[PDB]
Amino acid sequence: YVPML
Amino acid sequence: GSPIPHHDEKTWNVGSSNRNKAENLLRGKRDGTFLVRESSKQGCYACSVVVDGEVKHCVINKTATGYGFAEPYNLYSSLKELVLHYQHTSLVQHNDSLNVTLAYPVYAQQRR
Repeated sequence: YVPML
Repeated sequence: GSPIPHHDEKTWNVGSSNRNKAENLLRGKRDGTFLVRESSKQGCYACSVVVDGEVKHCVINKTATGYGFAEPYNLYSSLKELVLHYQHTSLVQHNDSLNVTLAYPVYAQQRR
């Protein structure tokens, strides 16, 4: 799960 | 005048129950591919996007408020809008190893 803007 | 395939939510919406599957589908597409699936979350989503060739799973929303890509803004009860924004916006603003966007529909639909 990568954090996005 | 170009009818983008993203306008449809099925172009990339895979529904739910496709983590290693939606990932197995991305494994091969070109950098910029993306797919929106679900999971055991409380109603959030995860967009499996291909970055640099290595597909990864990311989250779209967190708390009930909308379908942004990490921050709650505006409203809209659909992801077609979120995916559309990042469709042309870079996703590196959060990670210098991302620089990816929803430019390619995981399932696309330019055929029939």
